Amino acid sequence: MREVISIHVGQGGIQVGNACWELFCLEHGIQPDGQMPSDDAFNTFFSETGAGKHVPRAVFLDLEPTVIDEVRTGTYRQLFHPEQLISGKEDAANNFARGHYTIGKEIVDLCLDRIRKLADNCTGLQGFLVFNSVGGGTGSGLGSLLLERLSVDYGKKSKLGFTIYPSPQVSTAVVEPYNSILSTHSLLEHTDVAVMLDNEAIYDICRRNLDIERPTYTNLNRLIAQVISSLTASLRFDGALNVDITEFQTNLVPYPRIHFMLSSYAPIISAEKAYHEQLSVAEITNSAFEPANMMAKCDPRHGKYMACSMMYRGDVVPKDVNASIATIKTKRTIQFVDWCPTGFKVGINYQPPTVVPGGDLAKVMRAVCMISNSTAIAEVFSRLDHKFDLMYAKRAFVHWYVGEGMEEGEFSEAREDLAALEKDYEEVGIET
Amino acid sequence: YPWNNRTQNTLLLKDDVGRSKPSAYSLPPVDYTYGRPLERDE
Amino acid sequence: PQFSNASQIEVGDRSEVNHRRFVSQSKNVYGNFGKFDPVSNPGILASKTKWHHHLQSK
Amino acid sequence: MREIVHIQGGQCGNQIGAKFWEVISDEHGIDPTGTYHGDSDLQLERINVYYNEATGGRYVPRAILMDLEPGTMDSVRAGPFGQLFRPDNFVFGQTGAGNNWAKGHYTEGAELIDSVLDVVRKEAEGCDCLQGFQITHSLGGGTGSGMGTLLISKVREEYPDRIMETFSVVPSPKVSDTVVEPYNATLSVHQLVENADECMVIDNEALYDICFRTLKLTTPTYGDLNHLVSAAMSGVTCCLRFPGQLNSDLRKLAVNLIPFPRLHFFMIGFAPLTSRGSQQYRALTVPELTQQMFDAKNMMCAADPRHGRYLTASALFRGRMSTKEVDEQMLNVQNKNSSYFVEWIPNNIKSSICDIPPKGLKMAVTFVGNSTAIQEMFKRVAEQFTAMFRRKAFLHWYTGEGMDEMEFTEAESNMNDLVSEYQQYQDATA
Amino acid sequence: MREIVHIQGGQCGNQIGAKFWEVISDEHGIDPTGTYHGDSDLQLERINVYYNEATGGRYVPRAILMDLEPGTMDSVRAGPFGQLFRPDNFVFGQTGAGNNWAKGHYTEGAELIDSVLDVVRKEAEGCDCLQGFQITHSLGGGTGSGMGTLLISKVREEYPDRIMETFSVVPSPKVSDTVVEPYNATLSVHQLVENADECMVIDNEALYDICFRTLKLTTPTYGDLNHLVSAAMSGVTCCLRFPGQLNSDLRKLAVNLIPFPRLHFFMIGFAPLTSRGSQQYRALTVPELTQQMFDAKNMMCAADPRHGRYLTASALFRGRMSTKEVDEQMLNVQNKNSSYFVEWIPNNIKSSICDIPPKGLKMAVTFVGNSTAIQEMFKRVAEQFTAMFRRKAFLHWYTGEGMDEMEFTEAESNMNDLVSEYQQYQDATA
Amino acid sequence: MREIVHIQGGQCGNQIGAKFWEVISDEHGIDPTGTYHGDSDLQLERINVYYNEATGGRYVPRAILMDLEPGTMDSVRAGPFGQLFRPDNFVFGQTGAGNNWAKGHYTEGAELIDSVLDVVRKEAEGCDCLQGFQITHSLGGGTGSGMGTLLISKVREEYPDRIMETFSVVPSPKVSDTVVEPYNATLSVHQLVENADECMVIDNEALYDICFRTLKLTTPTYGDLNHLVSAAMSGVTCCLRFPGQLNSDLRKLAVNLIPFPRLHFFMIGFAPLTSRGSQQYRALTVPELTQQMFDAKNMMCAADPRHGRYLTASALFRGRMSTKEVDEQMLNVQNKNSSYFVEWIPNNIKSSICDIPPKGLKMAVTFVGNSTAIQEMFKRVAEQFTAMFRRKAFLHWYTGEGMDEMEFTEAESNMNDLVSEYQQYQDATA
Amino acid sequence: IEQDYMYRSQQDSFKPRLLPKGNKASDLSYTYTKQKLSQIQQNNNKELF
Ligand SMILES: Nc1nc2c(ncn2[C@@H]2O[C@H](COP(=O)(O)OP(=O)(O)OP(=O)(O)O)[C@@H](O)[C@H]2O)c(=O)[nH]1
Ligand SMILES: Nc1nc2c(ncn2[C@@H]2O[C@H](COP(=O)(O)OP(=O)(O)O)[C@@H](O)[C@H]2O)c(=O)[nH]1
Ligand SMILES: Nc1nc2c(ncn2[C@@H]2O[C@H](COP(=O)(O)OP(=O)(O)O)[C@@H](O)[C@H]2O)c(=O)[nH]1
Ligand SMILES: Nc1nc2c(ncn2[C@@H]2O[C@H](COP(=O)(O)OP(=O)(O)O)[C@@H](O)[C@H]2O)c(=O)[nH]1
Ligand SMILES: [Mg+2]
Repeated sequence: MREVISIHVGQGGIQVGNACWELFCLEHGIQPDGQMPSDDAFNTFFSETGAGKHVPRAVFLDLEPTVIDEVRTGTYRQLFHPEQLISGKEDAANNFARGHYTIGKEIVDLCLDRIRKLADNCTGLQGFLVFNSVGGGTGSGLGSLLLERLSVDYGKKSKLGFTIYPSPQVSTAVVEPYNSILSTHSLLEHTDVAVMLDNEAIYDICRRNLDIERPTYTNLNRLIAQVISSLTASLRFDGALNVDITEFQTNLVPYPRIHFMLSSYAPIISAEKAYHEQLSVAEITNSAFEPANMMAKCDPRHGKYMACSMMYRGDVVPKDVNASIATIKTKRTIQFVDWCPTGFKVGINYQPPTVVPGGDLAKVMRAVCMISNSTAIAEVFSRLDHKFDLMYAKRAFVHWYVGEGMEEGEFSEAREDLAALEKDYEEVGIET
Repeated sequence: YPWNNRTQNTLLLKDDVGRSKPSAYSLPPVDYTYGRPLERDE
Repeated sequence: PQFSNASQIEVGDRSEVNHRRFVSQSKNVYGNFGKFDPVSNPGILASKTKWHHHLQSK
Repeated sequence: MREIVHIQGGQCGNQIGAKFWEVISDEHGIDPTGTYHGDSDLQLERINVYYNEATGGRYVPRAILMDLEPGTMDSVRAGPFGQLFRPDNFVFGQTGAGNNWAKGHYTEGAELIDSVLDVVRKEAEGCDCLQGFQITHSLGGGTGSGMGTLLISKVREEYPDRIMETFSVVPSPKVSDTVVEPYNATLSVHQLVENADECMVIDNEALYDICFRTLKLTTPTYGDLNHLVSAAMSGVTCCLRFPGQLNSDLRKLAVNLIPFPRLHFFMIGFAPLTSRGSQQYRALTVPELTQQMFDAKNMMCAADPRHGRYLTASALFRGRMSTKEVDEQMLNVQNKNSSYFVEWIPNNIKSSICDIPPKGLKMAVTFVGNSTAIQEMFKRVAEQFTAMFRRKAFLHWYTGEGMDEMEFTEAESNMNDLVSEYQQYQDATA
Repeated sequence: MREIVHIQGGQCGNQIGAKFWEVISDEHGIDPTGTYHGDSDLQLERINVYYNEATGGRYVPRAILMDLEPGTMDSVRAGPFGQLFRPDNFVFGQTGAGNNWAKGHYTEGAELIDSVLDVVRKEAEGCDCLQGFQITHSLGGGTGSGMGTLLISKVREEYPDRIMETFSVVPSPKVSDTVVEPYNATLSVHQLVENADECMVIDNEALYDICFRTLKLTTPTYGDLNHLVSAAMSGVTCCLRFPGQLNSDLRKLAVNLIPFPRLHFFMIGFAPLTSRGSQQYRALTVPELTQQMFDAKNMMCAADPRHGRYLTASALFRGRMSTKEVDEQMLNVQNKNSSYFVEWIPNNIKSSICDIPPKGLKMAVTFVGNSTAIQEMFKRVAEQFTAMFRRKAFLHWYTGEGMDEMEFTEAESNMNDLVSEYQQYQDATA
Repeated sequence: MREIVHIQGGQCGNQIGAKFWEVISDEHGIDPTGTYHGDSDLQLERINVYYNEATGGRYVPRAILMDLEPGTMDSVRAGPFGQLFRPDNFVFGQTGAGNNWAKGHYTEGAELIDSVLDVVRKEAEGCDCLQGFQITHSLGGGTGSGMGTLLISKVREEYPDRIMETFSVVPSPKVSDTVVEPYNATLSVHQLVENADECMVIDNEALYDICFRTLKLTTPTYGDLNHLVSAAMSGVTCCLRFPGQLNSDLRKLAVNLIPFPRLHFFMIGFAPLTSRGSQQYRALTVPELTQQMFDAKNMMCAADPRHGRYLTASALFRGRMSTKEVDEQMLNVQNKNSSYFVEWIPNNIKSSICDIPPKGLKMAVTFVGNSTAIQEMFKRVAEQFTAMFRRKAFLHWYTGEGMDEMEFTEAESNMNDLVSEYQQYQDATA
Repeated sequence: IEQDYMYRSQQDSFKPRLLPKGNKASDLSYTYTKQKLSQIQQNNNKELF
């Protein structure tokens, strides 16, 4: 009766989305061809064809056929409806202007046509999920367009955006600061919640916990899919304390402007042959709060916490969480803002996390997923502002954007929107 | 044996012409009724 | 003298057979699901995972 | 889709093109009779980028062979793999150009150019969604340096939006073939700077140095230099023709490599290159690949990259590898040689990965670098050109065919302005 | 008690046999007059494997000496330890082979083998329970390659269950002294693979290689080279003659080294080997022995084993030590060099221990390895054969005794198939 | 047991190393025949650090000798203690470097180092647990500076975690004995800063000055100077071999003495040094020892430390004493000379005590200091470099065999940057 | 071209037949073993004349 629709745009969104749908079918027993071998939890992410197979509630968007036909020729060709794999003709080529004012308008009409065709079939929509890598043209340009259009088409409907912000020092492009600044203004007021998912932190977790010296994009997407699976596990599985999507953004958002999140997951256990350990609730919670364990390159000890949402799945007893939470508060390195005396919300689900056969993670009876709001998140905006400062000062690469539908103005208020946003975090965190 | 437009590998190798597009995944054999059935109340 | 261009720089060493030359990472890593008897012995799972990862890498 | 047509001009262009088409056919499993002989199904996945379908299943390239002398076409056709090309695309004159830029750009070009425009526009209307144009030529000759740049200018005129890149073999001073090399080279540079979207310069001296040092072969021929050029040039469209982790077509490269519209001259290099008597040991990993990539002697230009500062760089990785190592190696290279990188362009290296390695190799890397070192090769040509213009000798033939010294005067001034503004950004500080 | 008989042919075979019997006699304390001189009773416990019993308490070897020219047998009699051999066992021809495979295999070999086959048949019956045969001959000579391979054919016919081992010396292209060696080498190789259970390749080039660099003796002679082979020859059958912590005979090695019956060509090496002025400086330990055992330059074949993959390997340790030094080191060497061992046969190495070291040594190791890198010496030999055969050079001698060119054609195909079969198994994955 | 291997190259390394092994053998009670004849049981507890035991009970040093000519290797073999070195550890060419950096680093060094790298690799893995490397060579010469620095680079990429020490004889203009010193002095310094963890520079003029004034020897020789250097070498690793109160190994020295990665150049000294005719007329006490070891004229470098400020110093006391005096004297000298120690680091002197002094002595001290006064050596060398590089004199030899003036500019530029940053902290305040 | 592709397609579909069964002396020993082991019983079967 409850349904959620997922939207994938850009190569970054497509690849991370491929891992998620691999994970979800394993949880619900769906074969890669979609046919059940040998209930009704699958209704959240799947729609019955009438007799037999199931169809995911997703649509794929990109301006290059290279990724889309790979899905259409891979092992998951049997699963998707043929028209939700929207394919373009020419790429934006890391050009925000092309993906926003030049070639994005010939495909956005087709998407919204398919968007409505999935919403009317369902009845109890909770929110939308959109995946994209902000450091690209079509990834950010189309994402900004979709959010703006969906804002007036639906209005009060919840939307979740799991953006992948550029890393502090490593990157694959050279003009990615330009796209990130422009898109951030668009999504500052068009999405209900967003999370920080930069690449360096995921590299650090893989190198440290998994002890893998050969990490690639396949491993990163698998970790992200685990956060997604735990995040929506309360919607399709019976739990001691059920918490819904609308239960999230009414509790983690003090003011409408401040709705940027960061994630952490624990435990991360390699696939070795040791006896391992029981991994009690008290110790898995401690690892979730480790500054180095956060899935974003943000130091929580550099700021103050505002709110925290923690999800436990396994056989966790509410008393153990309550004892563990009390101990965390007493620790001096973790502090909260004065005007927020209580800042913890907990959800418990009975279904244990699943393991992908052939994957890197192992089987564990306890796991925790964390989403928190902290004053320290102001540091990432400052560094991209400085990076974009040295860029726009001598007006480099600008003429490419100007000649493709952009004028000189938008770089101006994009500066001030972040400057206003940065000042907002500074004034919220000050003592009363 | 995937020579040009001869045997099923993918739509790119198909590039069918003339009347329609060839069968792709498996399809039901001949005359399966498509869609959710109805008209039941017990 | 040999006519035309007659190039012999031979950029590839050759004589090496690569049966998995055209197996993409995006294709192979996400869809093996091979063997993995649902046994509850951690050692069996670890040995199978090590062998599977060796086969994937090689 | 997003296809690219090929037009090769001059003797140098045809020599490049023959080996390039042989290399592409070998990569895609095509015999010299146009019959498919591939083993994997990814070989026909994007064959339409360069090839077309003929009756019976024969594949034909979209190459256009054009020149002023029939001696090149009847040799390239008699050579191997010459049956692929359609004779309709074989267009040539009968009087030649005599390596005279004025002649091949003014006198006989005006009437021969109609046929080549007709055939290229026929090819462009035949292709579904055009992506760009590629042209191979040299600036040391007359027919190439003149006719090719005239064609480039007007095809840009009817296609102002589509990208267009060309490969140029600029003449070198230590090994000089023609006495009038500065003149036509300067003219071609002036006519090409405002027309070509991307330009790649190749020095024949650098090819000789590479083949002598790392190949350790005592007797090089024009086939081996063409082979190096063809490999480096076919490495560019690897992610356009095959799936990869981070696909980056020609348009993606253009945005990330050119900071200012008048700065689009690049040097390229290829790796790995092992000796012929190489022992069978180990395997190529990332650190040695990137070390040989950033090695200065590996560059295909006489300009020394250590003489200037890199504006930006691009690497095209071939093979099956992870992504963390390439990024950390690029960061390591930047941190080690920050003195060679201008400081107002943070993280000025782009990385791309293609999952299909070249046949017979485990790993390969293609480098495209926009560095401030090209000012030397402009400066040395300019010094020769001014000395050979003050003499006013060999000038009467150029001036007696419709032009005069005004074009030379405005060309040298414009090229000097290019060098001045190019050094301006090198000396600029953050 | 599972004794073996010795057969040696040709000039090279006689010299290998002459020096080999000296080493065995010294090992078991037998003087040149055939009388026991030893100290311990262990030297007489298993004396029956090599020496028969005669009157007066003297022993005579069960070795058959054959040649097509009696000058070799006159020389072997006048050398040291020349009185041990029974005069009846010498069977010789009065014409000679003249470095011709055809003459020694069709005309002179056929007419003479009746006598020698009677002698070896008589020797085999005398023993209570035969263990096998061992052969020492050169594949480049006339009588050794020609008649030697025909006797193997006849012996295999009448004694099927018994095992046959051959220490064969093939000529290398570097040190070459016979123009017609490619013909008689390849012809024997085709015959050898048909019947011989085990073949061990020896190259004069490798023996020279060891002497100049390892032992550092300025002017080696043929006696020095014969000494190295004799040391390895006695080592392989050591545990059959002495007790030990782990037993292994010739049959056991054959089982654990031959996955497929067509793949029975091994390489051998002996350790330790030290110069005269360096024995005071090296500490003899198992890690030192194992390190030298897998050294590529230590092999007695021109084939480099790092160019292929070890299908199987075996080690026979001689001396007193604990099993931990043995077991741990073989495990360690397999882990550190996992790229040089084929994957589909895990734990492809065998270890044996015998507690009787040689005289003057406290530890010694004999190594027998089956590798696919041995195919390259066959390719080099076949390369020289096809170069000479297309012009039919030196062919009228070979056709003069009835042998026709179809056998020459048959030799090429079978040799190429053997080479291809090695290549197939090297390039195979699970 | 955290043993260290020794590599000595050039003429200086061979002479210094030969004298070094004489002192250590005397300290450990080992005769020139290699048989132990020591006195106390303490001399065998850690003998594995510097020696390897061979079968038979003789100890052989683990040292590798390097040269491009046999001129100096034959003399050291024929000299005293020349039978200790294993003959397999002697590697040499037959041409020589001729005081040319590129010959020993590009043409002859590259071809020869393949053999020696095998010797070092075998030596390193043979022992249980490495502790590091120590190098003795010269920077003003051809084979020592050229091949020597190449091996530092080669071993660094293979053992990135192990420590590495150098005892470098940098040239001083007062003792002018080579006309090409400034060229190959800068090149070696440039390569030495990215790989070596600890560098200890030595000057002949400083060594000559000590002999004339302190020892009051009317006429010294290289034998005397080589002994003083060898004395400092043994004192550094004193706590690594004998029991003490505050043990300090090589790594503990680097941690306390290196504040920044590029500041690892040190100046050393030894005490007590006393003339033969005035030894019995003065007392041996800690106040006397500490007075001489801070004397500006006692160190092995011509630079005056009173022209700069110390960053960190270390003193390694030996013998029987009381820790109260050691701690009090260090504090006393740090307070009365507060102008010579940089303020923003408190207590920048480390002390260590070892109970066993050198034979025949009661107490001894080795002083290792890190001061900004070492910029004078690099400042003065750079001045001579640019004075000679300005006219491009003595340049064609380098550029004629694969060397280019580019990295001459790079080497001079980096060293000049090192000078600027090294004296920057002299003026820096908290 | 059609006939060329017919020939190549029909010839390319046959390859995975290895079954290593080289038997030159091994077959002789194998036959000897069968002969002795089977004929000992037949020798202890004949009726006297
Ligand atoms: N975690 C993760 N991030 C990816 C992956 N692929 C791409 N990215 C991110 O995407 C960013 C750059 O965007 P692109 O790869 O160009 O994708 P895009 O934003 O859709 O732009 P286009 O290439 O034009 O489609 C990089 O900084 C990466 O962080 C992936 O497989 N996993
Ligand atoms: N690298 C390379 N250079 C070539 C080749 N053919 C000719 N050249 C160079 O081109 C120069 C002459 O150019 P030219 O033939 O006059 O150009 P054209 O007038 O357009 O035909 C000579 O200096 C050659 O070194 C080739 O196949 N490869
Ligand atoms: N290793 C070794 N090789 C030998 C010896 N005597 C001869 N040879 C080699 O055998 C080759 C000649 O073989 P040949 O005497 O004609 O063989 P035959 O005709 O069978 O007697 C020469 O090239 C020698 O190198 C020996 O005592 N030891
Ligand atoms: N202290 C000392 N200095 C030496 C000794 N031998 C040579 N030198 C110095 O080394 C310098 C010459 O270096 P050289 O041997 O030519 O270097 P190489 O050619 O690389 O081996 C001279 O200036 C000498 O002062 C020695 O035994 N002791
Ligand atoms: Mg893309």
